Amino acid sequence: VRYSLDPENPTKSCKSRGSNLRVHFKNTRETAQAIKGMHIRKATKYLKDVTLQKQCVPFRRYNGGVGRCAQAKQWGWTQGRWPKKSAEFLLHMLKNAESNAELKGLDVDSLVIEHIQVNKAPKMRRRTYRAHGRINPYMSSPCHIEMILTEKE
Amino acid sequence: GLQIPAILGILGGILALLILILNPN
Amino acid sequence: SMLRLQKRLASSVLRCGKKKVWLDPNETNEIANANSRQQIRKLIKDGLIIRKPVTVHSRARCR
Amino acid sequence: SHRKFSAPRHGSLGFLPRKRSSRHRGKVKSFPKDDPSKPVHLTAFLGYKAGMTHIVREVDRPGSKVNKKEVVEAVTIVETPPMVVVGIVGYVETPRGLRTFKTVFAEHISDECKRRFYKNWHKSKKKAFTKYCKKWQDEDGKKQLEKDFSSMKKYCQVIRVIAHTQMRLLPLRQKKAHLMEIQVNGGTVAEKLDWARERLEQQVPVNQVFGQDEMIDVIGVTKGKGYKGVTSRWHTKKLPRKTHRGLRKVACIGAWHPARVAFSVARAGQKGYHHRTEINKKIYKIGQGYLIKDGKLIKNNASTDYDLSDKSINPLGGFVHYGEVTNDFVMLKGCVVGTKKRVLTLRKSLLVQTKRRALEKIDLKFIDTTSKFGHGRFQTMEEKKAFMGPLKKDRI
RNA sequence: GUUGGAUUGUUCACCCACUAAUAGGGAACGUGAGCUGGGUUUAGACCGUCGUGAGACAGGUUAGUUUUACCCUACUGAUGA
RNA sequence: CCCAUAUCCGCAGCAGGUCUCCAAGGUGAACAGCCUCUGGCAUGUUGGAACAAUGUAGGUAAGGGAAGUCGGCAAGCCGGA
RNA sequence: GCGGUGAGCCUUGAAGCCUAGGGCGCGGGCCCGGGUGGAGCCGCCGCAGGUGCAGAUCUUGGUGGUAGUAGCAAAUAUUCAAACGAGAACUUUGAAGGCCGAAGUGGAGAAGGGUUCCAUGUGAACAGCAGUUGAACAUGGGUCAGUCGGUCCUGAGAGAUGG
RNA sequence: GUCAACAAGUACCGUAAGGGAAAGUUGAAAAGAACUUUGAAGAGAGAGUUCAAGAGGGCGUGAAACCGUUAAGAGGUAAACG
Ligand SMILES: O=C(c1ccc(-n2nnc3cccnc32)cc1)N(c1ncccc1Cl)[C@@H]1CCCNC1
Ligand SMILES: [Mg+2]
Ligand SMILES: [Mg+2]
Ligand SMILES: [Mg+2]
Ligand SMILES: [Mg+2]
Ligand SMILES: [Mg+2]
Ligand SMILES: [Mg+2]
Ligand SMILES: [Mg+2]
Ligand SMILES: [Mg+2]
Ligand SMILES: [Mg+2]
Ligand SMILES: [Mg+2]
Ligand SMILES: [Mg+2]
Ligand SMILES: [Mg+2]
Ligand SMILES: [Mg+2]
Ligand SMILES: [Mg+2]
Ligand SMILES: [Mg+2]
Ligand SMILES: [Mg+2]
Ligand SMILES: [Mg+2]
Ligand SMILES: [Mg+2]
Ligand SMILES: [Mg+2]
Ligand SMILES: [Mg+2]
Ligand SMILES: [Mg+2]
Ligand SMILES: [Mg+2]
Ligand SMILES: [Mg+2]
Ligand SMILES: [Mg+2]
Ligand SMILES: [Mg+2]
Ligand SMILES: [Mg+2]
Ligand SMILES: [Mg+2]
Ligand SMILES: [Mg+2]
Ligand SMILES: [Mg+2]
Ligand SMILES: [Mg+2]
Ligand SMILES: [Mg+2]
Ligand SMILES: [Mg+2]
Repeated sequence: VRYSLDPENPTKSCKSRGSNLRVHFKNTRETAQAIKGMHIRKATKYLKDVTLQKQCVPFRRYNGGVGRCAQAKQWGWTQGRWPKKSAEFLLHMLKNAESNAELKGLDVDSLVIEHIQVNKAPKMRRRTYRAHGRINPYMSSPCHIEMILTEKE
Repeated sequence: GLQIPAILGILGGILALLILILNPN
Repeated sequence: SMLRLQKRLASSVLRCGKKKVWLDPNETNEIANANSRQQIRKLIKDGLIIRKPVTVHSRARCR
Repeated sequence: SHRKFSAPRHGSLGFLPRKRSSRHRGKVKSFPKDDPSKPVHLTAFLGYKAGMTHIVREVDRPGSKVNKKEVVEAVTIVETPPMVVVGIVGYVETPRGLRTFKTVFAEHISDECKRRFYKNWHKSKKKAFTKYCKKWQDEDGKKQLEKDFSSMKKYCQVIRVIAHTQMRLLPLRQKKAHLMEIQVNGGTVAEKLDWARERLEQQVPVNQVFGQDEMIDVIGVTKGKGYKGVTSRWHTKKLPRKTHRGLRKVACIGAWHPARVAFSVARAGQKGYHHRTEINKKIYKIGQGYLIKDGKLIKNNASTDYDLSDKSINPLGGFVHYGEVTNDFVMLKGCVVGTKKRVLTLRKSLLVQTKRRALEKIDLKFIDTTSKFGHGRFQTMEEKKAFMGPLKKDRI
């Protein structure tokens, strides 16, 4: 459509979006920071080990109250988690982007995740019931996601 | 969400009442 | 698929509770296309739906 | 305003911080003062806590209530296999302390000591000290070694040998040995250096360090208790039964001013697994290991000249959570820090022992060997069988 | 280092007993998101005195809801840089 | 058709509130408490892994036996016949 | 905003908005370049005001930090296999293990609700995890009386007419 | 500006008397995206319409607070400022 960071040559690259995905924003953001720059095969293998809890996701900015993991010293950091829903929606989008590379004739064994970002999407509203007859918001924080897979070897 | 004016009035009374019981002049 | 209707009708045509209705687990889709009470009675005569007996509460020790 | 009733302060500020120990072996922080008029001798040794039993002996305290009577003392068995000396390190006196000058290792370091240098023995290629050992069989590297001894002879004031235990004589899961620097007192530096070169690659038994009935210091890491609140960690008074939001607490943690919590107030946190050095533990027996002598092994290292039974120091069923002690052991009076299987550092004392209790010649009379895995009744196996009689499961 | 007690809400006081000694104070009359709520202590009630009265009493008596930390710091531990 | 730990009122699938009919076997004085049969349900708006502090609810405790506290508060003792 | 005036400006790009671009003014502010935009706008001379905002526990709307934190702990309890399905801790069927224990967590009503009843279908929202499930959403269907009630009667009481 | 430019005395609230909102704009024209492809779908990638989708069915313009990303610079006396 209209992305941030159009690729350096729009012939050796493909792309995919996803809008109003109901993941958390903060958990999807730290997952995408892990995936940025990885080769496409390494990223898929990594993102399925988050769902099996063999390799963690280092939470760096959004980390208040996040516990400390033994797998996180691999990333040079202390605290980490294993976001399952954030990893699964980043596998649907990545499989989508891989098939966008086969529609336009690229070798998908050389793709590298160049650009990735998540944005905050419009919030969804529910309600919660509190002590002395009060209603509070119980909002949700969905996300937009976009990525560019430029191939290089 | 709807905010009820009365819930505040009731709470205020409790706070005022609590101050009187807890405070000796 | 889901046999919630069939369990209810098989207790009504048979006058037990739902805890005494045995649906055959192996014949689980011949029961599933039985949406009426004539078709439930036919499966009872066939033997796919049996009523279970009561569990024993003997009075032997208090006798 | 003042406290109306004064009470002594809970806990000691001289053991702060109450953190987990950064080490696990137990560090000598102060060896005995070296005077060269003495002979040349080692100052420390490294044994493992096996378990406790109790003894009977007759007391010679002239003028006491227990004089010429039988008391029961609680002892601690520390199992001490011979340490293997594999290195020498020399220190020089500096205006900033005592830096290490030069380190020389032996030619053949065993795999249980080479296992110490790795975090994962199973994935390594076992390459430690392999380019180093070739200069003991060289000429251009050989001449480097005696220049590194003679410079260490003419500069160093402190010599320390690098020794290790041998874990394959122990019943434990661990195979990785424990290294230690044990310093050498007595004699001149040249005199204590060529002593240590003779000892290099060889074994040092524990009775060549410690004697019968001398008082030694025991260094180690205490038994870890985890995260404990202030009633267990600092032994504060519990608050009464009718306290809202809990009672196992310290009620006031400071006044208004200074507007800060001081370091002296009891707080919750880690209890146990602290490094501690306790002194004046008297040796009661240096026990001999199981040796195979005339084809069958002599196993009577808990016998006395009053008991004459053919029993080992092992209770029936073995030491609980430890195993059995087939090696040389030390019998200390009282309790020592750490769990069972804890490595204890035991060094000679820093003081001059002049008290009458410190110079008491002891003479053991009975060593208990009842099973510690319950209320044991029988000192040996041959006693229990001779009392109980033939059971059902024997006569099959 | 300077305690255990009887009476009292007590601070104080006084007494019993022990002890080497049973010194004096401070810290928002240290310390209530530490407690307790005994003294004071709103609304109930009784007595005395006062007031024509409603009521009052720096007089006695009895009953009377004690809220929140998940933030920053300090502190205690724990990774880490 | 619901008639209520989800169809009603309480801002809600809210431990509150809201009038009745029928009523098995054992124990026992008993429509008491406990266990079961008919009938009903899936633990009350989430699971998993651990077994630290502090809690909340429940227990036990040598030797003393109210010395605790404003106060025997709380618990314990007592118990049927 | 109005009366006048600039043979004013403008789809060959007005307003508005943005700007590490150029400058001017002591300042209020203004002019120009560039980008975006897509139809109107401005200068002088007078005229007229609902005429300039950081504050008011200001009003309305939006949004943060807190924070992926508090939390999702009242009433003992689940487990194995299969089926359907893209997908099963939660659906259904079976098997076990249990609880309500007849003053029931059972079976029917009165008030009150108003279609929630019952089928089939969906799988977005909602059911504070999840759902192949639902009291949700869609599409259809369903309440039959001389004897069961209302209806009739009077009760406490309410209430016209004559006055 | 009337509370109401719109399915407004409407939805909703209260036993009742009464109280009482929010909400305008695709484009000239629906030409409202055929078809292919990944996915269970939502959603994407191409392709196409149009002067324009940087106009894609709460769609003119699209500010700030706030957020993501890239780029550059820096970082132990909280930032900020003369
Ligand atoms: O629940 C409360 C309660 C406690 C505090 C607040 N407060 N206080 N300050 C406040 C400021 C803002 C909001 N709420 C506030 C409100 C209520 N109780 C209560 N406690 C003490 C006095 C009065 C009451 Cl009513 C009940 C009484 C019944 C037994 N359980 C406790
Ligand atoms: Mg926490
Ligand atoms: Mg004093
Ligand atoms: Mg309390
Ligand atoms: Mg034992
Ligand atoms: Mg305070
Ligand atoms: Mg308080
Ligand atoms: Mg009182
Ligand atoms: Mg009063
Ligand atoms: Mg009188
Ligand atoms: Mg009078
Ligand atoms: Mg419920
Ligand atoms: Mg439970
Ligand atoms: Mg459950
Ligand atoms: Mg006791
Ligand atoms: Mg007393
Ligand atoms: Mg007292
Ligand atoms: Mg009581
Ligand atoms: Mg005007
Ligand atoms: Mg303003
Ligand atoms: Mg949490
Ligand atoms: Mg029960
Ligand atoms: Mg029913
Ligand atoms: Mg019922
Ligand atoms: Mg949900
Ligand atoms: Mg239904
Ligand atoms: Mg345009
Ligand atoms: Mg446009
Ligand atoms: Mg327009
Ligand atoms: Mg608009
Ligand atoms: Mg227009
Ligand atoms: Mg727009
Ligand atoms: Mg940078």
